[PDB]
This record gives sequence, structure tokens and C-alpha cells, in this order.
Amino acid sequence: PFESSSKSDESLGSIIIEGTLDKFQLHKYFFIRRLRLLKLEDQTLTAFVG
Repeated sequence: PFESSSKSDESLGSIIIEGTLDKFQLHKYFFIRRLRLLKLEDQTLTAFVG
């Protein structure tokens, strides 16, 4: 649920973004992905940099 699913949370947000409902605010999935993936390994030295 941290970085093996860094592809999977992006793919799930992309599959939710295939639904075009409220496309300005349909990046709430992208906001949850940007919170989740960057908050996955927030304790790091360089691995969060990319």
C-alpha cells in the first residue's frame, strides 16, 4: 500500500478519471493519489524526491 501500489493508486485514480463526472473536480482522485503516494514514504532521504 506504499510503493508497489504507487502504480495501482495512479491506475485506480485514472480509472475513476475515465468517469467524466465534474471534470474540474474529478481530480479529487488525483488529490487523494497525491496525498497517498507522497504520504506513503514521507519519512525518507531521497526516495520521495521523484
